[PDB]
Amino acid sequence: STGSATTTPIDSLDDAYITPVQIGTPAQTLNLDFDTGSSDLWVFSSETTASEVDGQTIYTPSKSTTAKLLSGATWSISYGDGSSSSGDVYTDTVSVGGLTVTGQAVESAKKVSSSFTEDSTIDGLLGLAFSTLNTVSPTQQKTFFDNAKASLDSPVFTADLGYHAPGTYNFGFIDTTAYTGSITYTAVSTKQGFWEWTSTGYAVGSGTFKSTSIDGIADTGTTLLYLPATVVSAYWAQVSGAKSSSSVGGYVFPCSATLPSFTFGVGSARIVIPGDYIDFGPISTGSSSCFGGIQSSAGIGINIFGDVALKAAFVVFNGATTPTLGFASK
Amino acid sequence: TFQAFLRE
Repeated sequence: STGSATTTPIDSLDDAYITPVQIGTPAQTLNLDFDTGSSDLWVFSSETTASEVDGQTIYTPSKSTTAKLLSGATWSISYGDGSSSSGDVYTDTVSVGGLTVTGQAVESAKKVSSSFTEDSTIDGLLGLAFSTLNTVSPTQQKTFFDNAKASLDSPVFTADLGYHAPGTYNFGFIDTTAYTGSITYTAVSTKQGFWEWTSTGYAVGSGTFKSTSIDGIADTGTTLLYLPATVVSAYWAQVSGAKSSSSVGGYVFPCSATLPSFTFGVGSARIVIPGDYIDFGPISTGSSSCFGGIQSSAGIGINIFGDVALKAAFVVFNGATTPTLGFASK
Repeated sequence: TFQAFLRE
C-alpha cells in the first residue's frame, strides 16, 4: 500500500504545516502537524477541558464504532518550546492520504497548554520520530509509520515541504518527478530516538565550503534552522544590517536586504537554501526589520535542521532496520 | 511565531 497527502502552511510565514488525517469510523478529519521530532499521535477531543478548547476540531471517541479505550494507559509530553499536553489513550483506525492503519494509538488530550489553545489551526500532532520517544505508559505505543511498515510497498516516507505553498507527504514510495538529480543518503543514529545525522560542512553564499561535522536532527516540527553559534555568526557577518537583538530573541536584519544562500553538505552532495527562505518575515506587520531564518542552537543543546532547511530539499525518511536519511535538490 | 516540537 501507499499514501499521499497535501500539507499546507498554517500561516503566511510557514510557521508549521498541517495535513489532514482521518480518524475513526465513520471518519472524523482533523488537521495534524506531522512532527519528525517526537513520537506521539495526540489530538484535541471531547475529553479536553472546555476552557482550553478554542477553534480546533476535536475527535470524539464515542462517535467512532472502531475506537477502543486502552485500559490504564496515560501520556504526558512537553516540547522544546515549553508547550505540553496529557491525557488517556484509545486505539482506532487512522488513515492518511489513503493509507489506513487499524489499531493505531490515538492519545486523547484531557488538558493542553496555552499555546495549543491559542493556535486554531492545529488539531493535534502526529509523531514520526522513533517509537522509543513515545510518552504512553506503562507500555509505549508505535508511531503511525511503524504500524504502517508491514503494509507499505517500501518502508519509507518522504517530505516535500513548500516555500509559502503546499507540499506533500508520501508514504511507501519515492516520487521520482518531485526532485532533480539523485538522492544522497546519509547514516542516522537512533541513540537519542531522533532522525539524527551528521552534515559534512557548510558554505555561505558564493564563499568556500568548510568541512566540519555538524550533528543535528531533521525535524519537520521545528520552524527554523538552528546551527552552532560560530556557523550562524559567519552567515550573518555577510549581511550588512544584521545584528543579534536580545529583545526579539535572535538575529534581525532590514527587510530590504537580499540575503545570501546557505549550503549544507550531506555526504559529498550539497543542498542550497536560497536566501529568500532565510528571510522569515517582518518582526511585526509594517516593520522595517525582519527575523532571520537561521539562529544559534547554543541555548537548545542540539542542532536542528527545521523547516527552513527541509523545505529547500526533497527528504526521504528511510525506515528500514538500519535507517538512513536521503536528500535531493528540487 | 515559531514552534520546536520533544525534549526537556
